[PDB]
Order: sequence, then C-alpha cells, then structure tokens
Amino acid sequence: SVYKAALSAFSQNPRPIRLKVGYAATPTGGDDAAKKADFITSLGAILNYDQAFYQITLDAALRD
Amino acid sequence: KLPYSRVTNVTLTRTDNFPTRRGFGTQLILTHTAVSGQVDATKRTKLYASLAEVEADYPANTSVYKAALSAFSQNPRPIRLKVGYAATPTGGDDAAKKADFITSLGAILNYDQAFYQITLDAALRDQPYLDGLVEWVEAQPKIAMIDSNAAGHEDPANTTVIAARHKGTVERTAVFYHTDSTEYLAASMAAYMSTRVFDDANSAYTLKFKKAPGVRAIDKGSAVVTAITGFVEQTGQSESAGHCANTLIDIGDQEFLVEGSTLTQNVFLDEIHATDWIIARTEEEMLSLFLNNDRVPFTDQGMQQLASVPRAIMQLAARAGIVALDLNPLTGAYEPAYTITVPSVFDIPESQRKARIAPAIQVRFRYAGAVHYSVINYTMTF
Amino acid sequence: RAGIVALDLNPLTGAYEPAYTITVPSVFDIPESQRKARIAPAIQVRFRYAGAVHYSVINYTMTF
Amino acid sequence: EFLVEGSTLTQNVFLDEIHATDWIIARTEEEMLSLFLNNDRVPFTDQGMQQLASVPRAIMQLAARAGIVALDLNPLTGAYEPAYTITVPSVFDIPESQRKARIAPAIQVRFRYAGAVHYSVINYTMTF
Amino acid sequence: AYMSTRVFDDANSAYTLKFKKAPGVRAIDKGSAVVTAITGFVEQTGQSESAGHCANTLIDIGDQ
Amino acid sequence: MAMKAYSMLNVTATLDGRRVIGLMDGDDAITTSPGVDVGTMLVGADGSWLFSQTADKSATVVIKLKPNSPTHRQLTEKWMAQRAGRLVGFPFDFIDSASNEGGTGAEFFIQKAPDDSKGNNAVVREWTIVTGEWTPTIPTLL
Amino acid sequence: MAMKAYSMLNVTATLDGRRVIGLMDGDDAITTSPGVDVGTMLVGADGSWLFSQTADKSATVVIKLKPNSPTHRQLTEKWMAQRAGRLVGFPFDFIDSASNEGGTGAEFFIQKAPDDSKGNNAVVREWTIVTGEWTPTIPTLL
Amino acid sequence: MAMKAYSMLNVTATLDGRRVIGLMDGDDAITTSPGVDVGTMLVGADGSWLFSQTADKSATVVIKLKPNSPTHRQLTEKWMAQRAGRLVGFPFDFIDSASNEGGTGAEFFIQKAPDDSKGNNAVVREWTIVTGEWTPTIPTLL
Amino acid sequence: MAMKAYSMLNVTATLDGRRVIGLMDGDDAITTSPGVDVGTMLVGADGSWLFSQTADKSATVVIKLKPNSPTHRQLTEKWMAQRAGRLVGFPFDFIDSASNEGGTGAEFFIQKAPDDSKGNNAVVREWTIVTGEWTPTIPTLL
Amino acid sequence: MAMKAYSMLNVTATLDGRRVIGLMDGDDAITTSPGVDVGTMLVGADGSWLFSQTADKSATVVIKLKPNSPTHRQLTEKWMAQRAGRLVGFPFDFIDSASNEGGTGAEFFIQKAPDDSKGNNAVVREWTIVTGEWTPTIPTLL
Repeated sequence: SVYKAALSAFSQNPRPIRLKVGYAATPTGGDDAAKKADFITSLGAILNYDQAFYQITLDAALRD
Repeated sequence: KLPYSRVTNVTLTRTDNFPTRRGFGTQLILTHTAVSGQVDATKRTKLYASLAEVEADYPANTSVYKAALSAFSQNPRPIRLKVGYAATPTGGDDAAKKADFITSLGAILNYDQAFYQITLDAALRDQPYLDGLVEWVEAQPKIAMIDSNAAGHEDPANTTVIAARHKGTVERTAVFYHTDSTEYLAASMAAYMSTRVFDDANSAYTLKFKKAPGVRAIDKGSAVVTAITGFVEQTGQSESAGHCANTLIDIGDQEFLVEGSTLTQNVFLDEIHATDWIIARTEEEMLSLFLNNDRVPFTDQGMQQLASVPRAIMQLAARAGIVALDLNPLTGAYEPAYTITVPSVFDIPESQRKARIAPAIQVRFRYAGAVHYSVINYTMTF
Repeated sequence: RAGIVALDLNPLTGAYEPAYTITVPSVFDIPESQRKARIAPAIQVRFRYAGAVHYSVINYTMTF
Repeated sequence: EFLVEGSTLTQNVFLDEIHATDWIIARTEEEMLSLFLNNDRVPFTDQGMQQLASVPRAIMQLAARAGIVALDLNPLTGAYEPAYTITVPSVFDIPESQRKARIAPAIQVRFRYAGAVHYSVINYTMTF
Repeated sequence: AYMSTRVFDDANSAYTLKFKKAPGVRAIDKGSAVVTAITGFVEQTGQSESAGHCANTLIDIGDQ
Repeated sequence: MAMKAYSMLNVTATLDGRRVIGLMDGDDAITTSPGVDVGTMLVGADGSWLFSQTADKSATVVIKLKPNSPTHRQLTEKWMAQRAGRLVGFPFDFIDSASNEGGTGAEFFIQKAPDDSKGNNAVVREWTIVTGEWTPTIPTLL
Repeated sequence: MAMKAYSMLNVTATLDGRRVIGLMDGDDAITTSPGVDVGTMLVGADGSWLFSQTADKSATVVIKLKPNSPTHRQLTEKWMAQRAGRLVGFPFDFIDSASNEGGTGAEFFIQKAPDDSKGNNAVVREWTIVTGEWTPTIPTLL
Repeated sequence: MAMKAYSMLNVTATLDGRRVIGLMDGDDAITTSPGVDVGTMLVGADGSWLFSQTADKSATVVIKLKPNSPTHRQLTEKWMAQRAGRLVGFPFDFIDSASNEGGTGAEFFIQKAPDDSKGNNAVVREWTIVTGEWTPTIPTLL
Repeated sequence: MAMKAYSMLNVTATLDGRRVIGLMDGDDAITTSPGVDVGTMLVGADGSWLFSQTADKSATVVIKLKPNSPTHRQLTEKWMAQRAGRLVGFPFDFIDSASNEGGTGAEFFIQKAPDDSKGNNAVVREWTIVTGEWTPTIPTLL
Repeated sequence: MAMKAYSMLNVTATLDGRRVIGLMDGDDAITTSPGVDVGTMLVGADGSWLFSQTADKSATVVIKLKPNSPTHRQLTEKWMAQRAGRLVGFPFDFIDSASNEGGTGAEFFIQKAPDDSKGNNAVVREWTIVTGEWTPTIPTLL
C-alpha cells in the first residue's frame, strides 16, 4: 500500500513535498462488508483529526 | 485543524442570473390549472421572486412554466411575477355564454389589485368567451393582451377572427400572433415593458417597434406580413387592409418585434404605457400628500397645493421625452406643451362645499412622436 | 465619531431616521413638594447600535 | 508514453477545470480570513460590503492572468462581452431583524471558462 | 490585556467584534464539529442558543 | 435606483485590506492616470493612414493625505519594507458606489515619496504608486 | 430662414449611432483640430519661393464629458473592446443646424483616455479620438 | 495621549547639537526631499511589466532662516570650515512631538549657500544640506 | 475582413513549439534581415550592362527580451545544448494576423549571445539566430 | 515565490571570497560579454549552407567602481601581485537572487587597468577581467 505507491509519488521530475498517510479504513471495510455504512463512518472520523489534504488515493487494497 | 467554512461560505454553481432592474408594472398569468396548496380559491393571486421559487406549479406544465420561463429570460430581468387563479372554472357551465368568465374576473381583483398586465396562455386561445376580457379590460386602468397561436389572419377579408371582429374599436389590447408552441407575450410584455424607468432622462421607449425577445424564432412570409400587422408598405398603416398585430419578423439575421404593438390603426403601446405611468404616479403623490400634512383647507390656498402635484409630474415627464418640446408642428412657432388649469373655489356654494370633494383640475398634453420609417432619394448626376 | 452609534439611516428602508435623541423633562410643572428634595428628574437618551461582520457569503457562478 | 483522455470525470468535464476552481475557492477563503484578522472590524454597510467584495475582484484579476478565464470576447460572434462580473447586494434595505445575525448577504461572481485543444484537423488539398 | 488597551475617544476605534484577535502566548485546542457544541455557533445560518454552550476557545484555521 | 448626486461619502478606496481615510482638501485627492497613449496614427506622404495600438495596460495613482492619517503610517511602513529588500504587491482598488466607476489592480508598488514640510500649517503628503496592470470597471449605472 | 442666434441646443453630435449628451461646462466641449499644417512656404537665398501642399487629410477630436454620462459608458466599453483585440471604426460626425458647419469621419479610433479623479466635486473626463480622414461640410447658410 | 492639533511649538530640529531657532515665515520652513524616485516600471511591447527598485537612500534638506539667527552664524562658520579643507558630518535630525513624524541623518554636508540681499526689508536666507543616508522615523501615534 | 489597425496583440511568433512572450520596449523587438543583396548590376566601359542574381536564400533574426522571460530560459538552455555538442534545428516562425506578413524557417541555430548587464535597472538581452533557408509568406490581405 | 521586481539589492557578486560593494552609478555597472560569436553560417555559390560551431567558451567582465571602494584596493593589490610575477586564478562569480540569472568562472586574470583621473569631481574606475571558461547558470525562476 504505502511504499509501493509513495515510491511512484515521490518520483516526478519535480518533486512534491509533505505526503500525507492515512489510517481511515483500518477496520476491514466493516463487520458486514456488504454494507458500506461502516466505511462512511470511518471516513467521517478522519477529517476531525486534520483537514489539510486535497486528493484521495487508495491503493493495493479496496480495489473495486 | 478546522475548515475555512467556519468564517465564510463560498459556493460554485452553474446557472444564469440576470440583473434586478426594477420596473413599472407586473404582469398576471391566469389559467384554469390550480395547485391547491397555495392557490385554491383563498389566494387567487400569488407572488414570486425568481424561477427558482416556482415550485407549486409543475416544472413542465404548459401554462405557467412554459410561459414563465420566457418571462424571466430577458437580458435584464423583471421581478415578482404574479400567478393567477381566475378562470379555474372551465369558462363556464355553458361555455357559449361569457357571463361566468366576467364574474370570475370580478372575483380576482378583490384579493389583490397590483398587477398591470394580463397574459393568458396555453389555454383560452381564441375561445369565444375570451371576448369578455376585451369588454372587461376597458373602463379599467390595465393592459391585457392575447397571443393567438393560429387563425385566418393571413386572409385580410375574413371577420370571424379576434383582430378582425375587433379592429380599431378597442384601445387597450393587442394580439401577439405567432405559430404554435411559442409563449410570446411573456417575452416582451413585463419582460421589456416592465423593466423601463420613466423618471430618468431620455428613457422614453416610444417605439417598442424594434426590439429583440429573450429566446424565440421567426415566422415566414413577405406579402403575408401585410395582412397581419395591417401595415402599408410605404404610405402608412391602413386599418382596412389587415389586422393590427405583431409577429417578430427578421430582416437580416436579426430577429426583432415589428409593428410596435399597436392596438388600433395608429395607437401604439408605449403611448398607453406612459400615460398609465403618469396617472399611477399622480395618484401615489396625491396619496402621499394627505398623509404628510394634517389638513388641506377648502380654498384656493389648498387648491393650488393639490395642483402642485401634476405641475411637478408633467415637469418630470417632459424631461423623460413623453411631452412635446413647446413648438407647434404646424408652424414651428411658440405654443406651450402642457398647461394646467385650476377651477376657482371662490364661487362654489356651501351646499356643495360640505361634501369635502374638490372640483376637477384639467391638464393638457402634447404627445412626442417617434420614427418608424425613413425615405431617401439619392439623385445621381454623373 | 468612534463608531458605536449608527449613521442616521433606518436599516429597514435606508430612509432618514435620527440615530440618537435626547429628551429632557420639563420642570415647569413639578410641584414645590418634590422640588425641595434637590434631586432632578430623569433625562432619557435613545441609541442605535452599530453592527459588525462575523461571516461572509460569495456565490461564484461560472458560465464558461 | 503519455497520459491520455485528460483525466475526465464525466462526458466532457476535465480534471484541470475542477482543480482551477478549487484553487480559486481555497484562495478566496484564505484572503477573507486574512481580512477579519488585520482590520479590527468590518461595519455592516455598503462601505464594508465593497470591502469584502474587494477580495474576489482581485482573485479574478489574478486568475485571468494565469489563463483560466476567457479573454473578454463572446465566442458566438467575437464581439465584446465581459469575461467576469461581480455583483454585490445592496444592504440599504435589509431590515434590522436580519441585520442582528452578523452574517452578510451573498456576493455573486460570473466566469467564462478558457478552453484548450485536444485534437487537430488538416486537409492538405493537392492541385498538381 | 486587549480589552483594556482600547481608547474609545479616538475616531474609528470601536472594536465591535473582539471576534478575530490573537492572544499574547498560548496554543490552540482541537476539534472540527466539536467547536459547535462549544461556542454554540451554527455553521451558516447564525448562532443557535439551543445547540451549544456560548463560550470561547481560541481556535486556529491557518497557522494563525 | 436613481442616479443620485455625487458625494465623497460614497467613494470607497482600499489599500492592501485597510481603507483610506485621511485625504487632503481639493477637487483632486485620488487621481489615476494611464501609462501611455492608447494608440498612434501615422499618415504617410501620399495620404494613406495606419493606426497602431499599444499593449501597455499600466497605470499610476496619486494619493494626497494629511500629515496625520493612518494611511500615511501604513504607506511609510510599506516604503521601509521595500527599502529593506522585501518586494510584494499590496493590491489597491477604488470605486464609486453611485455609478460603479473606478478600477482595481492586483500588484502595486510605491514609486514616489512625499516631502516632509513642517512650516506654520499643515501641508499635503503625496504618494505615487504604480501598477503593471490596471483593470477599470465599466460604469453600469451610467 | 434667417441666420438665427447660436445655441448649443441646435448642435448635434453622433458617435457610432447614439448621441452625445453629457458634456462639461465651458466654451470648448467638442473641439476638432487638423493633423498637420496645410502647406509650407520655402524661400531660397535669392528671393524666389516655392509652396508645398500636404496630402495628410486627418484630424483629431477632443470630447469633454461629465463623470455621469451615457457617452462615457459607451466610450469606456469601446476602449475595453480595443484593448481586448477587436479593432473597428465607429464613425463620428457632428454639425450645427444654424449654419451647416461641422464635419464627419468614417472610421475613428480611441487615442487617449481620461484620468479618474474623485476629489471633492465632479471633474471633467476628456477623450481624444483620431481619424485617418476627416471631411468638413461647407457652411452653406453662411 | 490624544492626537493634539499641529503646532510649530512642538517641532524640534537639532543641527550638530544646537537647536534651530530663527526661521522665516511661511508654510514651508524646513523641507526634506528624497534623492531619486523609489522605483521605475518598465512595460514592454507585448504588455508584460517589470518593476525596478533603487538602492539610493539619500535626501536633501532646505532650511530658511532670518538674517539674524544664531543658526545662520553656525552654518556660515561650518561653510568656511569646509572651504578651508576640513570635512566632517555634523548630523542633523528633526521630529514632530505630536505624531513622531520626521527623520534623522548621521553625516550631512553643506551643499548650497544663501544670497546676501540687503534691500529695504529683511529677506530669507536658504541653506541646502545633503546626506548620504536618511532614516525617517515611523509615525507611531498616527 | 477590413484591414484593421496594426497592433502587437495580433503578431504571433513561435520558437520551437513554445511562444515568445517577454519582449523589450521599442519600435523594433523582432527584426529579420536577409543574408546578402538580391543582385548586382555590372556596367562595362562601353555602356552595356549585366545583372547577376544570387542563390543565397538565408536570413538572420534578432530578438530582444527582458531579463525575466521564459523565452530567455529556453534560449539559454538551447545555447548550453549547442555548447555541449548537440546540434539541431529548432524551427522559428512568425507572422502578423492582420496582413499575413512574416515568414518561417525550418532549421535555425543560435549565432550570438546576450551580455549580462546588471546595473541599476533592467537591460535588454539580444539574441541573434541564423537560418540556412528563410521563406517569407506573401501578404495576401495587402 | 512570485517573480519580484528587479532591484540591485538582490544582486550578489563575489570576487575571490570578498564581496563587491563600491559601484558607480548607471544602468551598466557589471557587464559580461562572451569571447567570440557562437557560430558562423557559410552559404555557397549554389545555395547550400553549412553552419560551424566554435569551441571557444570564454568571457570578459567589466566592473565600474568608485575611487573609494575596498574592491578597488583588492584589485590594485592583485594587479601588483601579477606584475611582480605571481599568477593565480581568483575566481569571480555573480548572480541575481530574483531569477537565478548570472554566471561563474573558476580562474580569472586582470586584463585591463583604470585611468587615474583626479579632476574636480569623482570619476569611474573600470577594471576588465578575462576568463578561460565561463559557465552561466540557467534562470530557473524565469
């Protein structure tokens, strides 16, 4: 998830700075993965700590 | 941290908003369809603010929305459109008689008298009872206009048509003829008619004869635009050789209104609008005069005090461009444009002095013309 | 002058309305019995608070 | 090897059009914040209303330089038409009841998106 | 410290807000939707007395 | 919305956020002049003509202030900031509420400085600022 | 048709269709001046002479307007149109009805722009326009 | 500490230790002007712009004195000292106590000299001094 | 499609794909001159004559840029690329939209380099480029 | 990091460790010019062409100093050191902080010497230095 994507992220010819790492869907989607109600609540609990990011990229998991 | 919205609020939408542009009068759209949540026989007239606030009427009904969309589409926008409820009965129990329609109209003024223009659409088109409205809008300080969708106007010989049976006899209505599916009265009336301010200098739109609508297309024909609009090519406008109406023709790629919204042979719409503005201004100023001063005595002293209102409204109107410029057209010699005559109360007996109703003040005008046609000769000598 | 009192304009209409008025009772009628206390009647003053701004709204309609 | 289709989101909504508008919004918010903190107070009149309007009237000017706003020409005709207009409500009429909330009315701004090019056509008619 | 050091006899010296002011030396608190229970402030419409307690917290939005 | 009488009580000017208050007496207290002429007509020896249009959209503004005005303090701080080495824009914009006539700029710079005259009475302090772009606003209410 | 007294109520000026209304006070509100001198006399060291006539038939016009005049709005729109890149003629023509004195041009161009001075009272706004050809009309009524 | 009315009785000027007393009548008795313009805007043929800021922080001061003033004696001694060959700074500094507006310099030099006019009444004597650096003081009391 | 007035806002120049933006002030910012004379007339001692026409279709172009212009960065990169050893064409072409006057070339080369002058204000940077072929375009709109 | 206005207060020059301070007035106080032309185009009698690129990467720099400047002392010591017989490089390098435009060299040598003019006022002292290699730095901030 992190390194195999952050390596590409920090690889542009001009480089960005201060990449942000998340913790949102630490629960495996939910107790019942068929319902997304746990995922929305997981997202709702990550803004309150910090609202500085602008782009959301999920990778190596949560695919489709 | 915390979002920036705690101190501000910035949106980003995709719509079309137009300037406020206050005006003179507001129009009324009366039909049979009712929403029963706001208009059910308790509020026969309802106000609005913009197309967004239009929720009660269906966003695809033919009468209200398909005309209000055109009405709110002028490059400067009018405000506070009024929606009616008048002919909620389907004309009448016996549609052959208009007696129910006149009574329906008589029951909508009492709720509210604020509108100035009457536009009926998507229904009541060329219906026989509709003639009652023509009878009712006279002896009344309003303007009502009917946009027929199709008729035998193209033949200048028939008489069964609206503008044919009534032709030069009515002075307060006009027919915005077009083809079907075009709501046209709303496009110009109360969209361009309303958004004019007469108190400013040179703001007299005497023509209304060369004006573009919001969004609408042209009709077709070259010698058939003489049967309609009853306009002679060069000499003038003949009432016998056509029906006086409007069609929004185009000459270049430029599509514009034509014939200047006449009502009779040579009675143009702006001449009615300006006089109605003068009347409705003098009434308001007279009202604002009994309420400020305590009392107006019943003598010449108080008589000139009442005369002071027209003597200022005429002065404020000649600046706009409605009154002629103190020159007799016959000779170009001197002649006053407007004169105000005040009766002398010195002789009026006590018997009629106890009514507390003043005698009548008289005012004289001189209409200021316009131009609708030009002639050039171009004589070449070589 | 400081900016505590409103600027002589009625917010309802923007028409004229005095910002502050001072009313003084007339001593011409006060009897001798209450004139011997050496305590003056009451003067009344009218304000008009001058507002401020804590929040802003912008719309930003884009036509393309 | 290069990216293709320009990162669309719907039929013809490209990513940069979203990014630029988000930048404009996040810039106006910061500038508005930096305005209550410098001056002590912003009065509730037209005088203070134009003072708040001063921020978008500068951000739009700074953005048209970048190349996000169209260049004051109506594409339909090539005639004159303003690229951006800022409308400010008049506080002169707002009653005291809603004047006590200390929340200003809304300012409106009009854009004109500046296009780009993704495709080209040439004809090459040869006469010999 | 800021309330005292204001002179009202001068022109335009009316600090009606007291709503955007920095302290001498102190740090911020934390929370995004919890600064509504405290300070009882509605996000957009206004300030509701029922939906919070009216107080002050010295929040930060930028680094400010 | 009648075109009311002109008055200095409806003209608003903003210089880097804060307002401008202390202005000297006179019919000209804030004057903006364009950089160069809009164009130039060239007529040849035969009678033909050709007009040339410039790309210089720049302007200068002159502000006259009393010796005791908070704007004077702000400007004399900005001047010292520039002298130290810092260089920034400080946008300035002014407008008339009666006819929406005026203009705005995004990045200005102090170009001139006043002369400190003491004498027996108060004297003007004139500041001259220069922009690289200047956008006037079209007077929509005539 | 007697040669009546002069009056500003009989002078008509047209700028791209619409009239000119708001004009400042003074004995000179619309002034047109030719481009260059009509000719030049050259006298040699012997006493002979030779006159030379120019082919430059061009003129400039100066219009003074109040800060609140619809012509000011029209001109400030035309100026922005030119700045954007569009370039057109907008013919201007003016005449006096008492003596048919005046002139006309076919294609003008904005050459100067006014200075936005606010101050305590109203100030003039002067616009300078330039043509490539200028045809005066002969005063036939003397 | 209200911003009191302006008065010449609160302005203090010091020239090499001693004060300045004898000053002529007028609204301008001590005037300081900067050396050169603060900056210069250059706009190219395409419409771009570039501002240039100078490093010249220098000023000149003009003092007007009566023919009978001890400062005149001090200055006419300093002038002769310079003419003899000695060259020194003699710092000058002046300020207004009502708003802390003014400035100071570290090393000045006599640049001009007055004209000795006798005539029928008293005439001004103007001295012009020049510094290499001039530091204004920021008016903190507005 | 009237022959509008000349303006620098309708002249377009392209240097290896990207545009040219930062140009110095003056009546000559992009100037192209041909290599040699078109021909040569030779008249003998008897009076006969013979004209000779050259096959040298080459040109040079001079571009004047501000010290802060992205084209300056592009050119100073291309110069270092040439100094390293790489040699390529980088076509340059420029035109006026009002009359289709201008020209194009297929392979240019940096021939001169500017002088880095700092001084007190901004100074021009002049680049001189040379082509082996130069095709002008015929002005079809006169 | 906006491209701020140009100013001499952000240009830094270093000559063998120590800075350069005393510079004369003018728009050109430190000027660097390349050795020879970058290339040469040769067009034959048939119309073909061939471009030739030089390997001479050398430059000269001209510095203008006041008669009283520590850099003048340093340079006049270095000149005497060269005259004595010692020969070394003393690298010189200069740059602008606003756009990273400038250059550097590794080993310079004094090539010219100023003329000691006394006269009535101060006069320039011009030094000309020459390098065998000169590497410009690419302006990355445009």
